[PDB]
Order: sequence, then structure tokens, then C-alpha cells
Amino acid sequence: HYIGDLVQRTEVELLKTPNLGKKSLTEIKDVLASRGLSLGMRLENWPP
Amino acid sequence: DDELPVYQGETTQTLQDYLMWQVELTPFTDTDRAIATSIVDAVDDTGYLTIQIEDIVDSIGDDEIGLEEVEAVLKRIQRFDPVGVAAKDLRDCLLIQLSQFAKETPWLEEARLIISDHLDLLANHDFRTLMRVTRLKEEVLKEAVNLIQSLDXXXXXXXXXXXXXXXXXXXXXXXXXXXXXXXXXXRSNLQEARWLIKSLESANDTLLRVSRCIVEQQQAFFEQGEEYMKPMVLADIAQAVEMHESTISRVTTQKYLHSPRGIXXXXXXXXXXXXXXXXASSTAIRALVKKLIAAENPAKPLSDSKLTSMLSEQGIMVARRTVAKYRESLSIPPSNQR
Repeated sequence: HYIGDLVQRTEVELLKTPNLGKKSLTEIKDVLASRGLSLGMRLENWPP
Repeated sequence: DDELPVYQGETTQTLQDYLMWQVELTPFTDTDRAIATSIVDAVDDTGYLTIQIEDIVDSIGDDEIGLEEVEAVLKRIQRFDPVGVAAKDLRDCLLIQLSQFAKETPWLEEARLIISDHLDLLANHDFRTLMRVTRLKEEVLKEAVNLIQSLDXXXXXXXXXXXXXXXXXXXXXXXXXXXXXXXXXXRSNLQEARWLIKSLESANDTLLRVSRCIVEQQQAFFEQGEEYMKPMVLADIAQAVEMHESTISRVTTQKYLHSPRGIXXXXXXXXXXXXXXXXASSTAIRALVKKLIAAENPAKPLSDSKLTSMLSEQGIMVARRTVAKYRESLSIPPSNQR
């Protein structure tokens, strides 16, 4: 849900799940390349 | 050596240095860091230009690595400190700089995306027909354009050019009776080396005499008061003291003479002989050509042939090609607006 829980993952961890392939990883890399830029942190905690 | 402030250096930071510093600190993969380092060198002291994209992609030597990977990474690089960085074409520059308006800007977000994304090529002249394209009227569009005109361009904030690179002058031309007059302002072994100094000290006194001399002959060759400078050949200065052309051009190329107008020292000896009986070489031709083209075209005449006819009326024997070619150059709008 939302962003953060998605934003921290290594591409080596995300690359292997069904249906992603190499294309969708670069797709989310392009979409999330804008705004957040992040694709990682250890952060702190969560409000919800 | 050490223990003193030798001119060891400063290690300042340019824009590419700083961008690379900014890449070091962001969560790029092994490859993406190679694309990032590949882009930040492509960037210029001017910002906007990231030059050709497909050469960025092809420079990596295939093996996969599509266009989209450099595109995303490229966007994120475009997002680093000086707001709009790199990108291309200024359009996407203003779209990235416009990417963060906080979205709480009234009327600006939408209108600004329409104007800045597309049709901005026609916004150069004025609004006019564009007002009918976007259906906007009055100050609704004018305020958005106030924001677009309030953006600035690219980087050139990092800069790191504190050095103005001053002239320091060399020889002063004290202005006389509507002209110029030169003044030129501004144990046994090492003892034998001392002797060389005597010769260097004797030549140092004549160094100013060469500047005042060649300067006096240069003042006699070209009229100061006259428009531009009277056409002269290096054969005149080579006639006076009997010096070689390359030597005189080298002295005038290294040192720079300060007169009351122009700092411009080696350009006062370079001229053409025109090869015509009816006649200031190319200086007044291009200069006065752009001056005559300055006040002209009541609306949009854009006629270089009329300017060539005006130059032919002055008795310069214009070719209607050479005159138009030299006149239309150096940012001259002439012949371009037609």
C-alpha cells in the first residue's frame, strides 16, 4: 500500500517474483524515478 | 616546498564536480552509477545541454541496456541540486523546473503545463493566436507567462568562475588633441649571471620605448577620430622599424594596448586593402553594415538586397553577396526574418 513499504527493496530482491520480468522493473524505475527517486532506505518506523 | 602558502591550489567545485558529488550520495546500482557518470560529463557549464541522448545509450556498447534505463536515470539526475539540470531543449528544462511549483500555485499548474509542454515555439513573438488556441484571455495567461518568464535558465549558479580575468592594460594612450599619445604606463658564476641581468636591465628600459614607438606609429597609421580605424597593413609597421611582420603581430598579440575606447590591440593593425579604387576595410563594412541594419525594416522588410544597394550607393562596390553575407552574420536578424 502507498509508497514507503514499496520504496525500500533492493532490485535483486524485487527482480524475482512472478510476472514482473525485466521490463516492469524498468517501468517502475521510470515512474518512481520521478518524484521520490528513492528505491531504498532503512527509514525508521510507520504511523499506520 | 612547504610551511608557506605556496600556490598549491584551492580545489574549487564546478558544476560537473558537484553533480558527481551528488551522484555519489544517491541509491544508484552498479550500472546506474555508470550511466549517471556517463551523463554528468555530458553536462555543460551552461546547464541545459546534455547533448545527444542516443549517443549516451550507444556509447555504452549495447549488450542490453535499453533507452528507458538511461531515460529514468537521466530524469533523476535532472532532478538534483540546481532544480532543472541538464535535460534537453529547454522545454523539458522548464517542465522539470515546473515539476515542483508545490501544486498550490493558482492557475499556474495547468496553464503552465500547456504553454511549457507544447506550442511554446509560438510564444516567442507574443500571445496573439495562441490566446485563441488555449481559449485563455486577459491576465489569466499573462500571469502564467509571468511565472514562465520568472523561471531563469538551467544551472550557471554553481559557476565557480570568480576570476573575472581582467586586462591589466600594458600601454596607456593619453588622449591629446582629438587623438592619442603614448606614454607606456604600469660566487663568480652567478656574478657572470649578474652580467646577463645588466643586459636584461638595459632591454627592460627599451621595452617601454618599443611600446611608445610602435604605439606612436600605430597612432599615425590609423586616425582615432575617424569611424572605426583607417585601413592599414603590417607592411607599414614593418616599414618603420624594419621589423618582421610576425614579430610585430606577436607583440601586439601578447600585450594589450589601453586607449580611451577599447582594451583590442591587435585588431588595430589588421585590415584589408579593399582592392578597389573607390575607397574602413571590413571594420566599417561589417560595423556600419550592422549599424545601418540596426535602424531599418519598419515592420518586417528583412531585405539584405536593399542594404546591399544602400552600401553600393556609398561607393563601396558591393557584390550583393559578400556584403549581405558579412552583414547578416553575428546574430544579425537580417535575411532570417523573411
